[PDB]
Amino acid sequence: IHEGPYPEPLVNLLDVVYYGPISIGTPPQDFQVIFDTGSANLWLPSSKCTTKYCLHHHRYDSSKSSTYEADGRNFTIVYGSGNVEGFISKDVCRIGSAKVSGQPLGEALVVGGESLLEAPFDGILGLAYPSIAVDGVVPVFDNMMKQGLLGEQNVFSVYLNRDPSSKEGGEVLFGGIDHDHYKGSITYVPVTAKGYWQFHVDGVKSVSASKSAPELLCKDGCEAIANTGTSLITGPPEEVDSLNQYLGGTKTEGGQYLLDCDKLESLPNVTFTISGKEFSLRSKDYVLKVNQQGQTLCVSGFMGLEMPQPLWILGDVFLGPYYTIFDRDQDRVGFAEVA
Repeated sequence: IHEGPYPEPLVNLLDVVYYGPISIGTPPQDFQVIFDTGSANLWLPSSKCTTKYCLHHHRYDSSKSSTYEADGRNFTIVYGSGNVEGFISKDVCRIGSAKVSGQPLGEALVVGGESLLEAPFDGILGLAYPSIAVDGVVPVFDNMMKQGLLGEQNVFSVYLNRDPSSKEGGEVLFGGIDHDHYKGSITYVPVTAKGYWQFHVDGVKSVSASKSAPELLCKDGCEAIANTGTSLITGPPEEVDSLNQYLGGTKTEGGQYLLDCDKLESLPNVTFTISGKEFSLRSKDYVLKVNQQGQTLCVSGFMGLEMPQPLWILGDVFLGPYYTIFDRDQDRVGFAEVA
């Protein structure tokens, strides 16, 4: 869930964000969090919070934890329609069998309205670089590195299962790259700005069967991020307007576009070129069929989002067909075809 204010989108995809278990404190209190490469903060609902969001979620209670350490600096984070405010504490953070001691976390005293209200997760565990963390927070993965919990392979790898008939939603592997989730070879791209997992893209294109010219975007190259906490692909409004027009999409009304559910059958691939290799998304990958106000809507996986500097956010739509390696040893991002 990207930080910053922005328009309310038509469809709320919080239901389809990918999340997983962690525990905090001694003895462990359990939570579910988004593992979010688009942010660097860790936060959970506080037991001191009495907002509607907090009361419907699991809440961290410092007074039951023997490893809790006070801090109390205040923080704020904005997430479009919602914001999170509270204070920092420290405690043991358990991710699978790893034990991160002295991990800072935001105890959220207030959480944002209705946008975040339907979250099936309790909070967010950010996996980006420390430059985008709120003051007083060292990101979890940085602490894993500092404490030597990764056996000197300071990467993590992300596999997303989109098959809504499966049990598995995928995994995050800390300190490993699992070749049993990919085929072929990995294409690495260097990180261009250490904040987000941000890198250069060479071009974006689509070739329709029923159009006489291709759609060529990002023709001089562009910047992108790999963001596990965003469902859709977002890009500069004018480029995405153009792409969705090419595809036969109709805008309304949060930078999202709707496609005619009866005309999906010949939609073309949309191809991102990265480190000179083509990453081609199939319409079966990028069209989201959503039920909303008792309607059946075919939502384009590409939405417009105005950034301070223009940027493509390669969210779960992009990441699904790929196994992705986030490598802090070499400040690079790796992509391979998912197995």
